[PDB]
Amino acid sequence: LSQLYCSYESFDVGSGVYSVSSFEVHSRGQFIEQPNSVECDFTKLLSGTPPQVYNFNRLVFTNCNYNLTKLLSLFMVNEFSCDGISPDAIARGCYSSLTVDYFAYPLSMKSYMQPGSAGVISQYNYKQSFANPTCRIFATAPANLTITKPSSYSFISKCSRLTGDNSHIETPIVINPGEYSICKNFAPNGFSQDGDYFTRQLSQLEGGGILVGVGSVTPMTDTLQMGFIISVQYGTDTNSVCPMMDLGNSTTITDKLGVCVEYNLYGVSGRGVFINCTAVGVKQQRFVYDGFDNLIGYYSDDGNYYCVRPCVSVPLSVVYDKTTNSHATIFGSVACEHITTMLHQFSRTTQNSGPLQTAVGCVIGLVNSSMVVDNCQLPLGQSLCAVPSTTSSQLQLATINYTQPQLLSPLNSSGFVVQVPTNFSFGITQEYIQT
Amino acid sequence: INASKADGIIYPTGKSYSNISLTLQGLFPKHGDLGEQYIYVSDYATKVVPFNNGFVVRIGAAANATGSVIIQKTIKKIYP
Amino acid sequence: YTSSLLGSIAGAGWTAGLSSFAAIPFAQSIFYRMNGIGITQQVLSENQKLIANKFNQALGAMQTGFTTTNLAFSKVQDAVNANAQALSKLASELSNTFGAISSSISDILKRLDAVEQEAQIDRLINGRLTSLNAFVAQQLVRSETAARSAQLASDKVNECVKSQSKRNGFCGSGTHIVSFVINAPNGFYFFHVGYVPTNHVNVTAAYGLCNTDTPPRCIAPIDGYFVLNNVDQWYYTGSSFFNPEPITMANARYVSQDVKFENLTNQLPPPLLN
Amino acid sequence: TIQKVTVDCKQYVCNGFQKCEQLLREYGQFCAKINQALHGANLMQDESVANLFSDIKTHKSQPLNAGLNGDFNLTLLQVPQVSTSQYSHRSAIEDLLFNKVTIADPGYMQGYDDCMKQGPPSARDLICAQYVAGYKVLPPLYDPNMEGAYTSSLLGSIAGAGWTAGLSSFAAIPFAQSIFYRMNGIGITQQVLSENQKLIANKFNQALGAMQTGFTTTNLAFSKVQDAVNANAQALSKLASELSNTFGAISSSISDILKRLDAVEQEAQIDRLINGRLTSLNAFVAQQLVRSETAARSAQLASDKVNECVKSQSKRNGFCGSGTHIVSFVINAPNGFYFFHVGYVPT
Amino acid sequence: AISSSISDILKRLDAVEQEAQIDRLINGRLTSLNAFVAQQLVRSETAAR
Ligand SMILES: *[C@@H]1O[C@H](CO)[C@@H](O[C@@H]2O[C@H](CO)[C@@H](O)[C@H](O)[C@H]2NC(C)=O)[C@H](O)[C@H]1NC(C)=O
Ligand SMILES: *[C@@H]1O[C@H](CO)[C@@H](O[C@@H]2O[C@H](CO)[C@@H](O)[C@H](O)[C@H]2NC(C)=O)[C@H](O)[C@H]1NC(C)=O
Ligand SMILES: *[C@@H]1O[C@H](CO)[C@@H](O)[C@H](O)[C@H]1NC(C)=O
Ligand SMILES: *[C@@H]1O[C@H](CO)[C@@H](O)[C@H](O)[C@H]1NC(C)=O
Ligand SMILES: *[C@@H]1O[C@H](CO)[C@@H](O)[C@H](O)[C@H]1NC(C)=O
Ligand SMILES: *[C@@H]1O[C@H](CO)[C@@H](O)[C@H](O)[C@H]1NC(C)=O
Ligand SMILES: *[C@@H]1O[C@H](CO)[C@@H](O)[C@H](O)[C@H]1NC(C)=O
Ligand SMILES: *[C@@H]1O[C@H](CO)[C@@H](O)[C@H](O)[C@H]1NC(C)=O
Ligand SMILES: *[C@@H]1O[C@H](CO)[C@@H](O)[C@H](O)[C@H]1NC(C)=O
Repeated sequence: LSQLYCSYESFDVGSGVYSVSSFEVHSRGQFIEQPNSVECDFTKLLSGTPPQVYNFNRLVFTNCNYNLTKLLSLFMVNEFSCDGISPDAIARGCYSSLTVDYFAYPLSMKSYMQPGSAGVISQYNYKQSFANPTCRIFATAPANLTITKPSSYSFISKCSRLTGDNSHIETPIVINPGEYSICKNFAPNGFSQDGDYFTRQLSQLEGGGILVGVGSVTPMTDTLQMGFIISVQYGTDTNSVCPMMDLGNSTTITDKLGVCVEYNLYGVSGRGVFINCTAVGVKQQRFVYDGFDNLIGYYSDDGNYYCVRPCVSVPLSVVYDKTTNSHATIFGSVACEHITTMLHQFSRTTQNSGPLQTAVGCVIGLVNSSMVVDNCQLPLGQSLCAVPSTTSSQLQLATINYTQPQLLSPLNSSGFVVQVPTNFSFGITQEYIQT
Repeated sequence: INASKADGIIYPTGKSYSNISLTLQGLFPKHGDLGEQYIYVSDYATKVVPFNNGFVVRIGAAANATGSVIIQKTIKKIYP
Repeated sequence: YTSSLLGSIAGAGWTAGLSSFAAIPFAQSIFYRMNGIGITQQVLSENQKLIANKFNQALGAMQTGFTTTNLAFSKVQDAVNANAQALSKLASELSNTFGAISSSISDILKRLDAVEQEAQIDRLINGRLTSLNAFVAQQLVRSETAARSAQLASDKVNECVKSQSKRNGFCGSGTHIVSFVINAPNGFYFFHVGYVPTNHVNVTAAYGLCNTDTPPRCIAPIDGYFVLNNVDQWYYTGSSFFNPEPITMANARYVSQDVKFENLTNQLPPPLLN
Repeated sequence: TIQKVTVDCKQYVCNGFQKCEQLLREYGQFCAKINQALHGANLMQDESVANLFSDIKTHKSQPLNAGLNGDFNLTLLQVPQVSTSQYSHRSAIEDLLFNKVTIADPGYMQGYDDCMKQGPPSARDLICAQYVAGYKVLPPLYDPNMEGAYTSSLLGSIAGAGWTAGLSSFAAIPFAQSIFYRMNGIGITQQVLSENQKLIANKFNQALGAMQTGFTTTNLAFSKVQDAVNANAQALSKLASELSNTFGAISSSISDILKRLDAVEQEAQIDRLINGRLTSLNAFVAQQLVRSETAARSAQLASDKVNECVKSQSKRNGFCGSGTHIVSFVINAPNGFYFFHVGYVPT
Repeated sequence: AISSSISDILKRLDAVEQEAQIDRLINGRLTSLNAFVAQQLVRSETAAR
């Protein structure tokens, strides 16, 4: 009755049968299946001289666990800019893959590697792609580590093809997001002098390629500074890249079939009901989805295939009688057994008006009396009604009665029998027509 | 290529579907495309082909048949 | 307009209706409407005061139907509430923040800078335009429905108020006698007066009667039945009230021979004598 | 009628998550308004149904034989014998009509348990989806037995003789005599009727015997029945499918948004879904109101048709079918009434 | 959005900002198309009656 006074939001609600807002669902269950994953390999990054920006090193991590904190505490972050994800979510999540672009980069230039920038870094050195959830980081490497410093910072200031008979036409060649420049091959390990307009400018098979290396001998700072372009992917693989954790023992689903449980199965995170079904789909893919990319299946390590039904809320209705201040509750389309087992119900239903099975579902607060009515004001569906009790204010479960029509017997004689009135009255029908 | 036989379709990675139809974008061949045919010889190593989006190879279509090299026997698949 | 309908004068019964104007008093018109549903003139003459009393009894209790337990009155109040609901939905939507910091443009200009201000005001603008579009659409639908219903109300006035209806259920339940229409909030309110019979009686009726002659003459009742009573004498009764009367040409019509008609040789009715 | 549907607005918009629930309140009494509008629509539907079945109610009847009244075979129009295909009041032709229409069973009594037990079967089922999405299909006011009783009492109605008023007396005239009177009034003399008695009865039985064959989408009325069923299903589909619209957010799942983002970004992305779902629920409510208004007007029309074509004989042309109207029958159909207008077709 | 022309949005903005500004126009056009379809359905039902 409070769910009614608050689902239609007033003290004064008239008699009727109302749908109300249900109660929350529990997430206590955990069905977790995690492989014994190897550690991700942050060794090529953590040792040696980092490359320049146009010769960035790419790392792709799949099917491993990361001790990210051990890596985050090595570097000294200065600026980050995340798009579609956050660093905390990166530190706490599971992914199909993790892609890292890392290189040496000076902090004074971190605006040239900003979305929409107009300089030479986004034209010839590195353009960040935004197809996946990605994030930029600029950080300083402490000296005591195994990471060494380059001679300086270098970049590509001019990449161009000279075309025409006299090579008098100068046309720029620009990079696509996430790719390398054709001009990378002139000075792979960095330019040795500022302004290194190369002397021969290798003649390619469609014209003459021109590079300039005004990407200077730009003095190395006292501490090495680096750029990191992080990107993550979801749902593209059967395995996941997950943080290092200890999660106890929740690996079994054998005797938890039918209960709403949360789950973390090779990275995929959610909640739902697991039910042993017949194996469909491809077992090699380990997941069965629907047309909307919702998980509706799972091939377990035990050897069984389970349908993943989202754990649902039991519908509930309130029959309200205002004159006698009496009410009852209908659990629409639910057998009373499932009600007696389940929960997600209000405080007064910790609990002879007990669970009664009707044609519209289990009801609480109705006394079955096998009575009939003709005109009733609280219909419940399927010719069932709820009658306010005139004496016990408990509502009773009645039925709408079909009164039979009176039969007049035709005669076996020559003519027929007709009923002709002997009195009458004047009825009055009232009708409203809106104009 | 016959789309009614699902010729050269790359299966979705990390997931599967059962008993449903749906549209899906990606990288697919063109229906009715004939492609280039190579026989295992001569002249193949001299020709450079663009890779633009990749390609799909059909291997062993003539196996368990009667034929001979083109430069009599039972045919077999030869893994390009 | 609606009060002029009570004394409205059209053509008499048994006529076209809009050609002539007959100044027939109200009581005579009621008795003609009663005569045409199957109540003979003898019954009407006998039960004059009883009929008037029952009409005055029915017409004196129509005020008691002005409750929401009555369908039509509840529909009047439903129309009123729909009118109020449109305005309430229009006025309440101005407090929708639509995802902005507030619903007040003054607050947004109070708390934010130029670009953020413009974004939040854009939110409010877009939400309010969408809600106004919805309001206009539902008003168009409601007004078109009300125009069709006004056409139906005109039809009902012409069929039930200015004339007696032979269709069943168009002017209420029972046998229509007369209807009255008053004004109501946003429409019309009708009072359909019908003939409601009680206390029927079983009688033996005949399909028709025939004499025994060269090709026999046969009769059938007009707006009534050939009933026995309560070597057997046949009588005529109206279909709406039992009162045996002699069979004459005023209540019988000549029809063709049939095998389920009675064959009379004694006490032949006057239409069947040569 | 239309299928009666109600929406748990809070569960539909916020899917249980608490941050959405606290963010939902900057939009007025939206969920309360949705609930109240749906409640009013369903209440008006129930009142419409009650009025219709009170209008088509019979008050006097006569006994009818089981196979032959006169020489007319009314077997297809009568409730069968001990066969009793679990309704005991649905006639043979009504059984055939309901067997030729495909309808998803809503499980008004134990459908929740069936949906949890089944699992795979009926992928993308709309009846099962009501428990995930948060909408409820409400059961009709009357079960099929009582509506079957109402429309089966009409075959034996009396109503008084054909040459009289029609609601003052009750003439217990058999079915065959009533048919012969109805043919006498369309311009067929008694001599012709007497001569061609058995021929007329044979042609009438030929006509009734072939009304099974009209239960195809080639026939207009059966296709309209299936159209109404499809409209009922289409409303539920449009309701359940809108929950996967992202409305310009990173995902349409609140769990993913809470997973991947931080407080302010999370809040903005959740506001996107909230606003989209409220607009779609408003659209659903508006269309349900329009559909219920239409269904109530059509119920009034169906009552008029019963009173003019089933209980009496029509002199209007084209109101009770094509030709010269003789007699009409009505059975129950999914979401309405199905009529059989018998007409005189000269050659 | 900055404009109602997709060409202008592709001129003046970068990838993320372009995507947001195009999403604005997308969602608006879908809502207006839904409104058009609904009113056409109402008009056609009325015309049939
Ligand atoms: C992840 O990295 C951290 C930092 O290297 C590890 O924390 C160390 O754990 C050992 C356990 O023997 C302690 O003795 C050290 O003092 C810890 N160092 C710090 C700075 O806290 C942690 O063990 C690693 N986790 C795994 C499982 O690889
Ligand atoms: C492409 O594939 C389809 C399916 O294999 C082929 O269509 C079938 O062809 C056989 C032989 O004519 C018929 O018996 C089947 O009934 C066809 N199936 C269908 C559904 O059409 C089709 O022939 C192939 N197309 C081409 C261009 O070769
Ligand atoms: C290999 O690449 C380097 C630059 O990465 C280029 O200078 C060299 O010419 C290439 N090898 C040959 C044989 O050209
Ligand atoms: C209610 O009580 C009657 C009494 O006989 C019983 O037959 C019936 O099964 C009970 N339950 C329902 C739903 O009618
Ligand atoms: C008149 O009708 C009333 C009830 O309507 C009935 O009690 C009374 O017997 C009737 N009078 C006669 C004379 O039939
Ligand atoms: C597959 O779906 C069809 C409907 O598209 C259904 O008829 C069939 O039973 C389904 N098969 C299985 C094995 O579920
Ligand atoms: C019908 O019978 C009654 C009862 O005897 C009698 O009073 C009445 O006069 C009869 N009707 C006639 C003779 O028309
Ligand atoms: C009347 O007489 C005719 C013979 O001319 C006979 O066919 C008919 O059945 C008789 N009718 C009755 C009902 O007595
Ligand atoms: C009446 O019709 C049914 C089927 O509609 C048929 O089975 C039966 O034989 C018919 N009766 C007669 C007497 O022909």
